[PDB]
Amino acid sequence: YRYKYKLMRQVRMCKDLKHLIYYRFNTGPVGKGPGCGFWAPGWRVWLF
RNA sequence: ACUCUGGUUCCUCUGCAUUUAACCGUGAAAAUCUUUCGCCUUUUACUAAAGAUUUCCGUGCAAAGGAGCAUACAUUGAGUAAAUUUUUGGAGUCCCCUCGAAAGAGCGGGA
Ligand SMILES: [Mg+2]
Repeated sequence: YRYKYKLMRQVRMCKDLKHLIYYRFNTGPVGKGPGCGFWAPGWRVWLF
């Protein structure tokens, strides 16, 4: 971000996808904490 | 009877994918310029909207050439195989009057 502050656009978007993914992932007995490994949405952002 | 060609899979070149309601992309970046908002003692890197252009990751089809695999001649464009009322298994023949040298023609007449 130091060398390209517009990259805050993608930083925000991966923060937004994490909330999207986690709150559907962490449902029922699956609690808070590590293990949410659905890496594909976040990966795509950085390829674009 | 004519000329027309082996299937598949892959590589690469060339051309085209504008009458967009909308869509070569059921996905989604970056830049430049112009303008308008917000940061700010400046510039860069920025905010977030508009308009105009670019680059980049990709897409489709046609056509040509080549490279691998196992193997088949047909088949495309041009063009093949019924004696019972309505058609293709005979209601057909023959003979007088008329106009005209000539040969036909009248819902002509007769067997
Ligand atoms: Mg100065």
